[PDB]
Amino acid sequence: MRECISIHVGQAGVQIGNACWELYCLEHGIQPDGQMPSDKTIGGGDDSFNTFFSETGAGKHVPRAVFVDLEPTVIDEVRTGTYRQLFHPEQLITGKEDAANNYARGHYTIGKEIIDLVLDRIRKLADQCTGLQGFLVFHSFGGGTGSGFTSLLMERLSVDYGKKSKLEFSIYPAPQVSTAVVEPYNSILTTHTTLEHSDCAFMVDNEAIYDICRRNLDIERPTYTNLNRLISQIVSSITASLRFDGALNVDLTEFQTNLVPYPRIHFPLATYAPVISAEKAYHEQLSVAEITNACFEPANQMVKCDPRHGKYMACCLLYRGDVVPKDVNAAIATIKTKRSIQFVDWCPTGFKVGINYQPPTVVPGGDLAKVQRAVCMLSNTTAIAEAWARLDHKFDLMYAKRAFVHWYVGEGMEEGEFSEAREDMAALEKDYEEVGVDSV
Amino acid sequence: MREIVHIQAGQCGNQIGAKFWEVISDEHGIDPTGSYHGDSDLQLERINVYYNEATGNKYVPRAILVDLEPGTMDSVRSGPFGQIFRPDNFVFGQSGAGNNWAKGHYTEGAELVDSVLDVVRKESESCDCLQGFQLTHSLGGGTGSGMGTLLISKIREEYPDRIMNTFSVMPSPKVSDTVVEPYNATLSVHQLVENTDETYCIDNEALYDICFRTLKLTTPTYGDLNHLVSATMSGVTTCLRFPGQLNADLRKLAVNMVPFPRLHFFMPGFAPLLTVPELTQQMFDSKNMMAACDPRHGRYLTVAAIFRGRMSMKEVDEQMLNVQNKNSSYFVEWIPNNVKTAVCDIPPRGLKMSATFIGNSTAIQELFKRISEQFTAMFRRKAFLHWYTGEGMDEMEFTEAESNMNDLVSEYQQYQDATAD
Amino acid sequence: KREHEREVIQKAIEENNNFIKMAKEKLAQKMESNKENREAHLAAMLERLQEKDKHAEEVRKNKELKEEASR
Ligand SMILES: Nc1nc2c(ncn2[C@@H]2O[C@H](COP(=O)(O)OP(=O)(O)OP(=O)(O)O)[C@@H](O)[C@H]2O)c(=O)[nH]1
Ligand SMILES: *[C@]12O[C@@]3(C)CC[C@H](OC(=O)[C@@H]1[C@H]1[C@@H]4[C@H]5[C@H](O)[C@@H](C)[C@H](O)[C@@H]5C=C(C)[C@@H]4C[C@H]13)[C@H]2C
Ligand SMILES: Nc1nc2c(ncn2[C@@H]2O[C@H](COP(=O)(O)OP(=O)(O)O)[C@@H](O)[C@H]2O)c(=O)[nH]1
Ligand SMILES: [Ca+2]
Ligand SMILES: [Mg+2]
Ligand SMILES: [Mg+2]
Repeated sequence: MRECISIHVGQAGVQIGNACWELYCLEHGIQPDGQMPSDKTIGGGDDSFNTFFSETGAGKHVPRAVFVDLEPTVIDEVRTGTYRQLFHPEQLITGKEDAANNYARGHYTIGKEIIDLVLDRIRKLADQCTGLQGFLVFHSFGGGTGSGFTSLLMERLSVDYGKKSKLEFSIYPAPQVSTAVVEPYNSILTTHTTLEHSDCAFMVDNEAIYDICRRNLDIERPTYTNLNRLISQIVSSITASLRFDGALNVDLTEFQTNLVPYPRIHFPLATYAPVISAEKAYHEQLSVAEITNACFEPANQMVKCDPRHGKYMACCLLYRGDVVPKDVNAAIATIKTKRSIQFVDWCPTGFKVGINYQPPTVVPGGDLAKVQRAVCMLSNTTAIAEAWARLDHKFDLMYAKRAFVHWYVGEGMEEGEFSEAREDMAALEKDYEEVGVDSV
Repeated sequence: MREIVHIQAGQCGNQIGAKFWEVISDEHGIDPTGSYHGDSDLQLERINVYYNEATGNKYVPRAILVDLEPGTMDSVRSGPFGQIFRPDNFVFGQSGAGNNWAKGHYTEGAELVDSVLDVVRKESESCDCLQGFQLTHSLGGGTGSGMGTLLISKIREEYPDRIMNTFSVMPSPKVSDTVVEPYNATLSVHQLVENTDETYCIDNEALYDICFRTLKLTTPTYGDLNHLVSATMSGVTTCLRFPGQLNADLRKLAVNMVPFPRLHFFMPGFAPLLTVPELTQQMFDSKNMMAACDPRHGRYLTVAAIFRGRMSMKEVDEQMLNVQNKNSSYFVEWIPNNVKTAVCDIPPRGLKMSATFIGNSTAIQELFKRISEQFTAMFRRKAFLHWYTGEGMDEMEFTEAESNMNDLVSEYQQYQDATAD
Repeated sequence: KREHEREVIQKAIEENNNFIKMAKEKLAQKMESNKENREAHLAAMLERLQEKDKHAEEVRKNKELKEEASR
């Protein structure tokens, strides 16, 4: 019951999936061969961690996950890597030719050749669920597969699973590690196409994560490995309510109730703390008050934007580790006085708190220090629209000259799809303005 | 594997092609007998891009050698890496092209093209996932220019959804005194604008000037010029041949470099000809360009930069930012983030560090304006036209070629002058 | 009240089914439009290439006449 299926699409989605599932295994005590000595019910059960892992009669704990990519080389590393025994071969799906950073090839030319097989593989995971809750979809905005194939898959999932909830973790592009000039095109195309098919999407700005690694972990030139280990801690914080249980645990769907006031306004801003190196953590124990204060430092946000210049429609605090309500309440009171969080006038101003007592975990050989307590803030702020505005501006500069558009038209797309997507983004930006205006 | 099929046509094409295979064979640890004798697994990671794997652990360049006379290929076969090429991939005629684009494209070349296609088909049919083709040739001769562009059109008919990439050697009076080179070059460019996805403009004018001015060679030889060409070709194919994130195959390269289908003529560059700041500054200096064009006479649509060797990635990132910021006027503002940078740990032979530059600059119009000026100077007096009409050509085809190349110049100027506001 | 309760749940069923139906139809129209557009572009490319081959025939037929007619 309450199973969740994860779908990792394209290089970014797959490599972030690698990091997440490795971290889940460490959190739950699951070995690389899938054995979990602590689980005394063999071949099944309804424990919290069973939302993310099925079980075989031989005691293997198998991620409820599909990895899909239109070329083989990234998923091939999963097939030969440390956690290869974790997955059945059928969960790792690859084509031979990728989308060449082209939404049109991911959604149409190449993607259409593998979509039926992917849905078939997803259906086999669903059929093993007694109460499937929904999907978690990991992908880049910028790649041809992450953009085009994800939108195709999300459309097909709406048809095949109705209004079953679909959540996204979406990698927003940054020039420091981007690989295509057309990533603004792919980003707008997929955001337009997926908007009505996604219930909630957590954008991760690669530049925000890059800056955090540089500034907080003293990493000179962060790699995807550096970025993905930090991303997995945020993902783990968000999903920990699904995988563990406890008295103070609050289900992600309960936060979602507060986070999504209108169907299109479904893009929470995540902020995570503490991100500190072993060298700095050695001296200092970071208290509940300290990590809570850090949640309101813009430098710790997963998306670059200024919430001080916007209005809040929700604020959720997801704590994990050595944390008790008394300290949270005190920390929040201090922040209410010294910070002037401004809410829109139509929603309550309380902060919604959950606590998972399971302590945070780190992967061996990483840069993050192991800490006794951590927190992920999820806020619904009008400021997140600033991320759309930066993308829309880059889209506009190129599209005015129709630069690179022939690559999409050559694959069967029409200019009408670009303007339709951009108009949808203009309406979304307008939506975020409207919800921030005071009532009558 | 994403295989590339290599074709080299004519004297220049086979000469440049042979050196290319010598250089990258050395880089991948392949010896003249086809056996691997390297030290790093990175050398074999993507070896299938350019080599077939035969029994006995033999690596055979996926390469086809075309020419209408036997001479050049005979010396290739007895060259350094002659025995490495597949004997059956040599396709040569006898009549020769006589430096006549019409003979290469319409007559002698047309009688041989079917034989070449048979070899292309056999190489492509055993490809796991064919990327496309790369052609080496000159534009000033007869076989490489005329038959080379014919091969492109015929291949495109059978592989219309594959990338076509050429290394095209532009003629200069400083290297060859053959008078009808501007005719052959203009007729060839007429084809390249329509039927290739990306063309590296290897300009003998720039190669001579580099050797004479910079390297101080009073009398540069084709060997000297080809040293520059092979080092450049190695550089611009590094991202295709080694594991990496950026421009790792022909199609992603084109998607990053070609904002409008006709503007696909690249200005390559190489440094050095040493610190990371100096390497980047050199890389953007006109003296280091393999096309005789000054980038400060135009604006960059897109740029690819490849650094090779052990160096600070942080410093490369800072210096590439610094160069763009201080030269912002020369990068079109309506293509954000149009300069992409890749780093390869493996340096080229004989250097601790190197940089290779691929620019899509509107200043490439200077190259075409030079060819056009020489073309019209001969065409205004209908000089030497009988060599071409004698093959069946009508002078209207010359007018259309001239016109199409003039339109290309106007097109590069349109986007040079375009503004964001 | 019972009849209203029935109308609420059948309204929810109707809306979900119309959402599924509309997504299915839009996707079919998109995939067929794209398929037709790409096929047309490939056809135009080959037709131009075929025009070149026709022109090649006229060229060789022009040399044939020049040579035999004059000699
Ligand atoms: N955070 C993070 N970002 C990544 C990673 N890999 C790629 N990206 C980003 O994703 C975007 C490129 O998309 P990819 O996921 O690599 O492309 P793809 O989905 O495989 O699509 P195609 O390769 O075009 O078929 C760029 O913005 C990259 O910076 C990763 O491992 N972690
Ligand atoms: C090649 O080109 C030159 C321009 C420099 C860059 C690269 O490194 C080289 O080693 C090589 C050089 C060659 C000269 C050698 O230094 C020397 C033995 C002799 O003068 C060689 C002759 C040349 C034409 C090359 C000039 C250097 C290479 C791409
Ligand atoms: N850089 C360089 N240019 C060459 C070489 N061989 C020929 N060329 C140039 O190619 C043009 C002549 O074309 P060529 O290849 O000889 O005619 P083809 O054999 O009929 O294709 C002239 O502009 C020459 O300068 C070479 O090895 N290197
Ligand atoms: Ca169990
Ligand atoms: Mg990919
Ligand atoms: Mg010659």
